[PDB]
Amino acid sequence: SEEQLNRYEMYRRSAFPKAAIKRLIQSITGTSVSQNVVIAMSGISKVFVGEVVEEALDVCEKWGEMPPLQPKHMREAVRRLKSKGQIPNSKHKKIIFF
Amino acid sequence: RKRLFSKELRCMMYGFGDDQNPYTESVDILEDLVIEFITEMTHKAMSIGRQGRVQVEDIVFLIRKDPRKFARVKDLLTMNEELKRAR
Amino acid sequence: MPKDAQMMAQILKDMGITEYEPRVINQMLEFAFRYVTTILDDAKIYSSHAKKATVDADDVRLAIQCRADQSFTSPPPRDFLLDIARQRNQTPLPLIKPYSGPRLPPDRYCLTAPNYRLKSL
Amino acid sequence: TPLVDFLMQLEDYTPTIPDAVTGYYLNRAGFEASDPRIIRLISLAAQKFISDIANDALQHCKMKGKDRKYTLTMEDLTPALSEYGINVKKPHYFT
Amino acid sequence: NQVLTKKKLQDLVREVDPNEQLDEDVEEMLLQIADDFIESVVTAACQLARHRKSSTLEVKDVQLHLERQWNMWIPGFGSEEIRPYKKACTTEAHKQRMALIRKTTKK
Amino acid sequence: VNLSEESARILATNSELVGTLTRSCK
Repeated sequence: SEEQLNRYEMYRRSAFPKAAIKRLIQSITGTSVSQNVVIAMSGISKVFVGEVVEEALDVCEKWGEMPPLQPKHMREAVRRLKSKGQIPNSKHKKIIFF
Repeated sequence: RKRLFSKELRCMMYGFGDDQNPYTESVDILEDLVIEFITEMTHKAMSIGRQGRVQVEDIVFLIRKDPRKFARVKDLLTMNEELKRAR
Repeated sequence: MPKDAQMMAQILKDMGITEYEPRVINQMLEFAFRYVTTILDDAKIYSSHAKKATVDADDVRLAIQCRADQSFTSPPPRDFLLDIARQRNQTPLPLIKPYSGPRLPPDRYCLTAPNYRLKSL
Repeated sequence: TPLVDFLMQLEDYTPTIPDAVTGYYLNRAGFEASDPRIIRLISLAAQKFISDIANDALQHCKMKGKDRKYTLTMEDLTPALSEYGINVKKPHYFT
Repeated sequence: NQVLTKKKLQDLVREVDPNEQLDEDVEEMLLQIADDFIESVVTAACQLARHRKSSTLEVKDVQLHLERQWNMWIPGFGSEEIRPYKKACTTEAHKQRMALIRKTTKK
Repeated sequence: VNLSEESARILATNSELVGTLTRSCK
């Protein structure tokens, strides 16, 4: 239609800027990264945003609300993703044997 | 901290079905989630492989388990190589 | 025998342990290495949270006390088991019906159930 | 039923862990396994877990670069176990 | 002076499965679990605040207790930029004692 | 020179269509 073609345009053309993530990663490493790191790390974070919004619209469709996304559907989105191990936290030393 | 992903993330939520005009608080939650994800991946990458260096190989091992993200990384790298060859 | 395995036999001898397996001393040194490197794990997280340079003694003192609730949780204290009992010990004992056959709880607390299995087709 | 479909697929796979070994560790856990397909599913799940830990260890070993024979040293197994809920901490150099 | 009021709890069950009821015992136990969680988190955060030689409970130390113990990252608050991650401060005494394990093993 | 000016035109239309009014929520 005429909205699906505009939505497909924003699904492909949108990206995080490489001039800021290279500034963001290098503040964590200390020295330097490469261009093929920033190209991949800018691409995984678009999949991760698409992992949340496609699942936060499943929270909103499950409850009785409309397309505008309140933060109620967004804290619930991170809760359901973390219970399936999708959201990694490297500060919680987990233990499976008890 | 200011918001470094305020205008970029509003195009992306529209790209996955949200609205043309999302809420500022929802955009803020998404920006915080993206920063936390990038930080976690960078620490694990520094630990795995060459200590103190984050490489594409380390990032690929880290994302190997999740199918959607692994496929995207492989496609982007292959397309980048192809574009360099075309140039 | 290092000086901390020579001291681990002294600790078990000071208890009522005179006859132990020789594998025990190798086990009680792995537990004692895992404990101090978990306290000093948390004592480095708390030194950076207060934004100091080294690991002081007040960081290790907090790291000891803030993991005595999850890593080494205790059996319930004597002041709590007395209060739980002395309200349970005040309701009277009920009487018994004369002929009830097998005396059992209600069916949602017992293990009597039809207990199905798959048709091996 | 996903579990039933998986059992139908299993009607061919034979696990490395034998049924007497698995059928004993369910006896210490609290039941005598009557149906010999439940034993097979549990054994296959355990085999998958061990295989995943070992393969992650092999991947760390291959990444360090030595390319002839891969030894399952503790330096490759200890980071590979921490991705699951196994946190070993072995000492060295007892003073 | 109660924090949960048995209507916010009922909507928390209605958002999961709308044809589901709780019993009085389950409702009371869930309220008790919520109260216990609040108390533990607050005490630990207050101990971390006392450690920072401060007298104000910020959000930076309710973060560190939920992440390390309860595996909870509450997204929509934001932190300061994390400092460059120090990887290995291995000391000289470990660099020379571990260089004796290999000296006996291969030589 | 063609790659340098055309890169910012994919993002310039990403500030005219999406996100016209800024909202909020209680």
